[PDB]
Amino acid sequence: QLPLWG
Amino acid sequence: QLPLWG
Amino acid sequence: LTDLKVRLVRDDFADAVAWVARSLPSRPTVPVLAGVLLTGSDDGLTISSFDYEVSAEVQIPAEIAAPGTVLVSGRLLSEITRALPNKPVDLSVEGTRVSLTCGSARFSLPTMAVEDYPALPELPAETGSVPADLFAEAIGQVAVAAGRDDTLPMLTGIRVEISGDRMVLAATDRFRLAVRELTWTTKTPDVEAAVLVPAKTLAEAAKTGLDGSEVQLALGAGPSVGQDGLLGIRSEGKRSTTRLLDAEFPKFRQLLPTEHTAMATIGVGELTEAIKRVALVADRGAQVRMEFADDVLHLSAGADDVGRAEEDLPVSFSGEPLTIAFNPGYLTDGLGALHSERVTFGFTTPSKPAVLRPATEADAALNGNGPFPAAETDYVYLLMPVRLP
Amino acid sequence: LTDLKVRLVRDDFADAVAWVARSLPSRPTVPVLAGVLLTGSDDGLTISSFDYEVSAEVQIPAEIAAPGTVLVSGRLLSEITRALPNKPVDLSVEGTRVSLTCGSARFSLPTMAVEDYPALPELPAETGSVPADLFAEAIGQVAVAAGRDDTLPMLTGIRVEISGDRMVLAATDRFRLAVRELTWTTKTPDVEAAVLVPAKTLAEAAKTGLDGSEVQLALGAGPSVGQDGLLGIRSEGKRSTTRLLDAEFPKFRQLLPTEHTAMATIGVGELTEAIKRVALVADRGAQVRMEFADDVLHLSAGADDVGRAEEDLPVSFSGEPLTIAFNPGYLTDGLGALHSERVTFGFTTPSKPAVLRPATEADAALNGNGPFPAAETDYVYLLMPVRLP
Repeated sequence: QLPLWG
Repeated sequence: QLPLWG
Repeated sequence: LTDLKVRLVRDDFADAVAWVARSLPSRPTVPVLAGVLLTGSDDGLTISSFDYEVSAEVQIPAEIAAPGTVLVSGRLLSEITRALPNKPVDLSVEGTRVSLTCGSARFSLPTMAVEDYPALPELPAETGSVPADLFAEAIGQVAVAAGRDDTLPMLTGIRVEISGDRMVLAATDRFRLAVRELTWTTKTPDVEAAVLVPAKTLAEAAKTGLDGSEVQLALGAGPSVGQDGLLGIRSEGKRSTTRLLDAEFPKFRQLLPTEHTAMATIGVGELTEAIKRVALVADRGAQVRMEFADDVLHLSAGADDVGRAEEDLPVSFSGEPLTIAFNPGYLTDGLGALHSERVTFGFTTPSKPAVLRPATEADAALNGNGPFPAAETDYVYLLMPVRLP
Repeated sequence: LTDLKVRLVRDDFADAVAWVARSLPSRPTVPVLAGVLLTGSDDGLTISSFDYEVSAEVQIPAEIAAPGTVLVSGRLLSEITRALPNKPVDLSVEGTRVSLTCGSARFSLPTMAVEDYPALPELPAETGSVPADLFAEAIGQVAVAAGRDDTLPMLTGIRVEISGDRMVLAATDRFRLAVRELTWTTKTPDVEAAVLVPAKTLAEAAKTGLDGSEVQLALGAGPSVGQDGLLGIRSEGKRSTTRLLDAEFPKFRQLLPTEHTAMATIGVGELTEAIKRVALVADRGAQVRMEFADDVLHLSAGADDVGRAEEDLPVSFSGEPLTIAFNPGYLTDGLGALHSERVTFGFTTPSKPAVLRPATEADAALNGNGPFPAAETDYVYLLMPVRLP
């Protein structure tokens, strides 16, 4: 899972 | 509470 | 040389896997026990589960292209089948995997070590037959009184006594005793035996199993009745087995009174709702106080720190006035098991058990000072009271 | 000099206490906070609860024999009112206790320290009105994306942005962003403010409350809009307040794409069922694979230790072929929030967010290799993908 930001 | 036997 | 290849109807397969999957264990020490066993042969498919204690097995119609056996994840197969389109299900064992195809959905599950899967218990000889609905009901009416893990193993079972065409079920937790008598059709008259069945298991079989009008009980025949070590149940294409308990059930009959000093008849619904209302204010110290006098029942409960409630009901009371306290949940459990429009209480002393049984016309023709002989009833819920300050 | 004595209709009372009891805390450090405040005056009764964060207050008709205020146990009053018979409810404050009578049922509860009970917050100045149904819907469509208490405070809230007669609700958990725009009626001109409301509280107020046709939001007026520290919600005879979050919401707008390299339109229900079937074999419900090519969507998932599933669906696809993976739960959350019969996906890279929005006829008017301008919509569900091996 990738993050939208960070 | 009482028991039926014991 | 042979691998299972079968076409099935979705409803048949999903329902069968659903019933079988209920008897499955969760993360068992023996992994194969988490699997459902599928055995296809001739024109049928057998779906099985087993966990050393309980076994479930059902046979459904099947178009067999190639017979065989396979073990697949039980819960996973259950979820899949319950989520399949209403289309034919094609199951095909491909080496180490199991292809399941339904409409446009296609699954490929890994096979389990069927080599290491235990043999399912063979049911004992049929002992007799019981109507499904009546059997399930009786189990329900008695199970309410069975104990749990919090107590000794003997209290965790339902005693099943068979004497000819008449069987009685019994259960107790040291505070409430439930006894239900019902007639059945035995295959060997004068069969006289008693066994102890895990209450949880039997109740489950009552709610989910027992299809059709007739249910065959398999406990043995003649002298070996109950000597096999497990209870079998057969009805329609379904068949299940349950390991019996070796613990000795208490001699419950010598808790039942022979005469009552007081009798009280009242409507179940009315009494139950009043108990539920008044009990809201009884806390961890759950005591509903019942005061019988004339033809009035005065319910009360509570402590000043939480509150204090009370409510009066009309009651057909006969005998000496009485003030007796009970656990509200135990009381509502018995009332809920009576399955009668009207309940009759039999009292002796505020520190002695109370008989709860369905009301009968005879109870109406009952106006005296007492005592009152204990009537012959099919169901009795004997509840032990709470000491009064 | 005056003790509350009032007669009430059961339904009005039980419903009011039920709604107010939802905002009650469990085992609060301040005992009086567990109480419900009853204030009877003129021809009405007001029922209130508060926990330093959320306030609930509702007024109902009442026959006042004597006005007054009393604080009683909230959950206990809620249970009692649930269990009361459908008869008039007589409430009477007598000394240190509160008598509650309904038919034959009589309760006597102890009064709590109304002296130490905090004052309820006063709603800020009315800011605007919103259709009840639309407001609740928008909240539901955004709350799905809000983070849980485990994460940072900023993510545990729904941002409420107002700019004239247009308001925007936004929520994110760092993996999914939900934004809903809707029209409302501002009672102040050219207002431009943004606040952050606890997502749980707002979603709860939407599900249980928001009665009537219109809902009045109270954040202030003029320049003090949103600076009062709390959000007020008034609808019918109900009013509630919520303490706002001080944390600053992310600049969620710079996560949205301006153009898409690929577009895909499909039926919500169809895609949802297929996702729910295929996701049964994902190791932890962690990853479902979507392969778009021509006009076909090849869903897949699973491992060799659990199982492998796949399913093909017809899809209106335009642009460069794409293979991108998502979390099955997150995906179904978005699809469930669309509230449309047909969904449109906007894709760029398998490593960049995907846009989920309701479909439109304009979407069906695309037949180029792309790119495609990001259309304007009322609701958008931006979902971040899962890395592929």
